Amino acid sequence: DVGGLDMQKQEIREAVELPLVQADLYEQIGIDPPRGVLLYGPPGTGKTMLVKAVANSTKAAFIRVNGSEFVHKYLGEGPRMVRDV
Amino acid sequence: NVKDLKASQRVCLRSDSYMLHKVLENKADPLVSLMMVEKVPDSTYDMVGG
Amino acid sequence: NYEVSEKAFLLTQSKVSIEQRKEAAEFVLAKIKEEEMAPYYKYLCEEYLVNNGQSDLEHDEKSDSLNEWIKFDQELYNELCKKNESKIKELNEKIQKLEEDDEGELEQAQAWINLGEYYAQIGDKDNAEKTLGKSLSKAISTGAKIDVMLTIARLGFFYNDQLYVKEKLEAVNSMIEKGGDWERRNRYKTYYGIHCLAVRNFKEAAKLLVDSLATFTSIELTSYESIATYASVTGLFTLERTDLKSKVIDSPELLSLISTTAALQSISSLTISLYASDYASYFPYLLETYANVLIPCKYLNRHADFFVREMRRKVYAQLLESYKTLSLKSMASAFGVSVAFLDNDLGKFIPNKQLNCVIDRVNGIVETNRPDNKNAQYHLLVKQGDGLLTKLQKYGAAVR
Amino acid sequence: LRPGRIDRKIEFPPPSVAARAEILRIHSRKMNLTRGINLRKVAEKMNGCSG
Amino acid sequence: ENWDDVEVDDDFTNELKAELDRYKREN
Repeated sequence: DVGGLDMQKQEIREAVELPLVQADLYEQIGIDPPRGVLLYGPPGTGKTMLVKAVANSTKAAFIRVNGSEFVHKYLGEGPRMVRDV
Repeated sequence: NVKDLKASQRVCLRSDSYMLHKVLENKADPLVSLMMVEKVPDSTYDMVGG
Repeated sequence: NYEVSEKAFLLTQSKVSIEQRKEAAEFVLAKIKEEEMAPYYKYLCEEYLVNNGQSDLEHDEKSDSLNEWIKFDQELYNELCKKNESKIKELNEKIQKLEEDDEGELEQAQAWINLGEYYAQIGDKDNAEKTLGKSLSKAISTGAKIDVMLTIARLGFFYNDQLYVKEKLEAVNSMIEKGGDWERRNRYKTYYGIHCLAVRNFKEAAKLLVDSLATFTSIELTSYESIATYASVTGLFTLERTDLKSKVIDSPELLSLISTTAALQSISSLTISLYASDYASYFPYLLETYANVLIPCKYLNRHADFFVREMRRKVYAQLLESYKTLSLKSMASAFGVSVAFLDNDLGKFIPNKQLNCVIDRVNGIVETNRPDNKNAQYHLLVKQGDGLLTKLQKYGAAVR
Repeated sequence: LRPGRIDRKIEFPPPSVAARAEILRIHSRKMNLTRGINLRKVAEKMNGCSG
Repeated sequence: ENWDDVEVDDDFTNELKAELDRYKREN
C-alpha cells in the first residue's frame, strides 16, 4: 500500500529474503551481500512504517524489540540481554 | 612453585580458602579492547592503484 | 604465446583436411624462425611411426599436407643463436644489480617473471620450472602466481600431458583463498574437464568444462572456437534433450556462434536432428561432423568411432520408448541405413547391459521396456561385493 | 610542518581517463564479469569516480 | 578401459557412406 519509495525500496526482498532463499547468487556475483543494515531518519514518517511492512512480505518468525532502557542500569541484568538474544 | 607462575595466567582458586590448586589455562586470546593492528593486510601488491 | 602452443599439437591429431593441417604447419615454420625453441620443435617430429597422414616423409610415403617439411635441422640456428644467449645473459646481468642494492620486492620477482616467461621462448625444461620458482618464493601473493601457473598451464600443449600439468599446480591452485575469483574459474574449469575426457566421466565437466562463464576464451589456455565446440559435443552426451533447449540455446554464447562461424556444422545438424527426433537426417550428419569436428579435435580424437556408435543408437533408443509396436522394415528403410549393419552394432551392446528393450530382426516386432525394476535395484549390492572387501581383508593382516 | 619533522607532503594524481580504470583492473578479479567488458572504454563513460 | 575402448574397428567411415549410396540408388 505504501509506494513512492520503490526506487529505494528495491532492497526489501533483495537485502532480506534473497540471501535466506538463494545464497548462490552472491557467489555468482562476487560482491559482499548487504549484511549490515543501518537506517537513519525520523521514525513514523514511513521509516518505521516500512519496518512493520517487512513482516507482511515475510510471514515468518519476526523479532522486533527496541533496546533503549532495555539494558539494565545495574550489574547482571544487562548481560542477560547481551546474550541468548 | 612460584618460579613456574607466569604473569597474567588463569589458575584455579578454592571457594572459601581461596587457595591456588593448579594452573588451568593460559593468557586470554583477545587483547585490550579494540585492536586494529594488522600485519600483512589484505592489500599486498595491487588493491588501490596509482 | 598461445599460437605456438596449439600449432605444435593440433598438427599431430589431424589425419584429414589437408587445409586444416596447413594452418597447423605453415603457421609453425613462420613462428619458429622468430622464436628460440630448438628442442620443443624437434619433439613434435619424434612421433612419426604408427600414425595416419603425417606432414613429413621419412619412413612412409604419405605426407599429404601442403607443408611437407616439419623436420628440425641446423638451419634454424642462424636466427636462433642471435636472441638465444644474448637476452639470457642480458636479463641475468640486471639481477646482479638487484640482490646487491635490494631495490623493491617487485624487481627481484619481476626479473624471473620476465625470465620464466622468456624461458618458454627459449624452450628450456628445467629453466621454465625450477628457476621460475625463484620468483614464486619471493612473491607469496596469489596474484603474482598466475604467471607461474600459466607457464605450467601452457605445458599441456608443449609436453602434451593431461595429468602432471594439474598435479604440479594442485597445491598452487588450492592454497587457502578461493572466494568468488572470476579469473580462477576460467583456469580451473577448463583443465578440469580435460582430465575427465580419458576416464569418460563427462558428468563433472558438464557444469564446469561444458558450461563456460566467459563468453570469449582465455587465450593461452584454449580457443574461442574450441571452447564453444566442446560444449556442443559433450553437452549432447551428458545433458538430455530437455536440457538442450533449456541450456545450450539458452546461453548467449551459442547465439553469437550461429551468426558468425557456421564451420562447426553441429549447430544446424546434431541439435536440430536430436530436437526433432529424426533419425533419417541424423545419420548422414554423423560423418560430416566427425570429419570437421572429431578428427580435428585435440582431445577426443584418440577414441572417436566408439564414442559415436554409442550416441548413434541413443537417438533411436530414446525414440523407441515413444512407440509400442513397430516393424523392422517400416520406417528403417527410409532412414538410409542397412538392416544387417543395424543389428551388428546393437548385438554387441547386450553384454554392456545397455539394452533392456525389445529388438527383433527375423520377425521385426520391436517394443520398449522399463529399465527401472527390482532387478537393477538389487544390482547395486552385487557390484559392491568385490569392491567393498578389497581394503577390508588387505590391511587386516599385520594390523587388527 | 618543519624541515625534518615533516619531510614532504605527497600529492595524489587527480582522476582521469586512465585513473577511472584503477579499481576496474583489480576489483574485477573477485567480481564476476564477461569478456566483452572493456575496462578503459567503459571508464570513458563515467565521471568523478576513481578509487 | 575395456576391450570396447581399445577396439577401434575404423569401420564407421565406410559403412556410413555405403548405406547412403544404397538408399539413393533404390529410387
